[PDB]
Amino acid sequence: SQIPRLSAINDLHKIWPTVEEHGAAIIESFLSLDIVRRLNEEVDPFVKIEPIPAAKTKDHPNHILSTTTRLVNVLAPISKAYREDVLNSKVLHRICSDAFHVYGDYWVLMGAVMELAPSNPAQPLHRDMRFSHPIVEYLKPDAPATSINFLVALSPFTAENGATHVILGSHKWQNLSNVSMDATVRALMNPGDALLITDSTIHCGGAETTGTETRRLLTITMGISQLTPLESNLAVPRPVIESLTPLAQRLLGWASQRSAAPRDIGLLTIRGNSIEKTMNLKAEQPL
Amino acid sequence: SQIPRLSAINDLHKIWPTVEEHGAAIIESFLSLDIVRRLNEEVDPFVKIEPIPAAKTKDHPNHILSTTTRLVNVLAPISKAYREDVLNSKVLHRICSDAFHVYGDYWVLMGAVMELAPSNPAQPLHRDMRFSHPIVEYLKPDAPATSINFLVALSPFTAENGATHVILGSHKWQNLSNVSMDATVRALMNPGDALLITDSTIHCGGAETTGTETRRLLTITMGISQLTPLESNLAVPRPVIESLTPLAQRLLGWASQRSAAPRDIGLLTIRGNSIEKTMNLKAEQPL
Ligand SMILES: COc1ccc(/C=C2/C(=O)Nc3ccccc3C(=O)N2C)cc1
Ligand SMILES: COc1ccc(/C=C2/C(=O)Nc3ccccc3C(=O)N2C)cc1
Ligand SMILES: [Br-]
Ligand SMILES: [Br-]
Ligand SMILES: [Br-]
Ligand SMILES: [Br-]
Ligand code: NI
Ligand code: NI
Repeated sequence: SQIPRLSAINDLHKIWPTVEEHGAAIIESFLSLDIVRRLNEEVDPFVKIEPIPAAKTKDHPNHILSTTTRLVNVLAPISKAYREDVLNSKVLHRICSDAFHVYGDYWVLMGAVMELAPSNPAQPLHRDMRFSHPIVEYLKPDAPATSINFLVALSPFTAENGATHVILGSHKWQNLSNVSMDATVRALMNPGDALLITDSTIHCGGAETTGTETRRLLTITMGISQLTPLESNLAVPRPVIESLTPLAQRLLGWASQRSAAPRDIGLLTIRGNSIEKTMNLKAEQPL
Repeated sequence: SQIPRLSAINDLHKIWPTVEEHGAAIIESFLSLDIVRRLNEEVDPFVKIEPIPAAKTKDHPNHILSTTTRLVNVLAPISKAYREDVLNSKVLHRICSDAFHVYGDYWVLMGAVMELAPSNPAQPLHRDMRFSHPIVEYLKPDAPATSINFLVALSPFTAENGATHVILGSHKWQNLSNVSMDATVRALMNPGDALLITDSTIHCGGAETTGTETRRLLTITMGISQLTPLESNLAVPRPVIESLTPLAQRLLGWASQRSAAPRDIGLLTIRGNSIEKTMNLKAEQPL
């Protein structure tokens, strides 16, 4: 049985309940082709200048990604398309509030463009967050997902060019003795489609087998405001931050956050006041 | 059997193992009387101007604390004693690395001075973090503590003036049917002494019964860098931040963080580089 495919528009209310049951769902046209084009254009140069993931110049090397793989994060100051269109996506926010209502507010743990070179091997079958958030492994088996991953196609995803593998129902697995590529199904997607998985879904990047095709994806890990993001926006110029919506500002950690606790005392507060109130942080000021 | 009392100096290695077994330990002379005096002096005015915890002017009201209670957090820009002496405490850092080695880096979830007025009632018996981090309630019963609380006496703690109550062994309790003030013992302390509890230790602020005494404490919640702090240092002037040690800077979230994962990819990074490297953040520049 294949990965369930849903309309971003007409099947909006069905998307999270589908992921909660099956551990994966394809969101058809998650981003318009216009947004994909503008996103591809803005990140293109930064992909090319990006050193190898485990560069000796880096003080936080990624020793896991293929040496041919390029990951570009902190996209806000690079991409008008990302910081305006993607951060304000009505579909992403309905899904996130559906997923995270039991915990409270959510924000971006990481928004990264990844480019995978021709002949990039398949990743080992894995769950995300194990190289950054050891805490996640100490949660009760039945604990609701504290993070989810929108794997957005920025180029075609085919079995040939290394489309994502998922094991359906694997997000509910405690015994991992049946973990095999034999058990996987593929995420076949056009640019703008998104594969949505949880932090518990067993999955892997597919093997690039054409030897010619470059695969690119926008990976948006959304998580509860109680978990620390992989990436920082602390160094993003204040002018760029003050050009965003209040919603987009909160997702980048440039606002206080709230838990779902009946009498919440809040996160990232300043003597009972919010970041945005204290600093007199403006919003929607065109640069 | 009473709360175990240990020397900050000669019993350093014994402190965390004592808390892990009993759920509480008194650290005698955790801060020198000089540091307490300088801390009391610097915060004094900010305590007096602090509105009631649930002020209608506040966008993050605390509806839990007594209306007579005053809490002052984000202490770094207020107190030279706090940002230099307390944030660099050799005893606090040995205890925190002992406690949190399984998770990775740790930082300040909140450093607050609390002043409790004459005739302040005893708090209900509780565990901390339940009004800010719902996630903590979904951790496995045996999961190591993700946060700990140094309750430092800034004035004398007596049974008369509302010294802290703790139930010893209560940090290992799953069944809460025996939770009663009958089961508690008191934290009798001179200024500079600290009661160290975990996020699981059942405890409460004592009742002020003299009708004359004002009790004050410095509460330092230390937690793994994977959990979001209650308070923000985002609005702290860069000159003040650049006057701290690199260690103190990390504790305030003005640096990238690392997990204990063998091939850690890190937290609050910028395209494989740290906050401090990217921003060229200086340290120990006297204002
Ligand atoms: C070649 O095999 C791999 C490579 C990566 C992972 C998984 C991760 C991870 O857990 N988190 C993220 C989340 C978003 C984007 C990237 C990553 C990432 O870098 N790693 C290391 C697994 C297997
Ligand atoms: C009158 O009864 C109470 C009042 C407070 C708590 C507990 C908390 C809490 O969970 N976290 C902290 C941590 C440090 C300092 C203060 C607080 C705080 O404000 N609350 C609400 C319990 C019982
Ligand atoms: Br890879
Ligand atoms: Br992938
Ligand atoms: Br109180
Ligand atoms: Br107390
Ligand atoms: Ni993955
Ligand atoms: Ni408490």
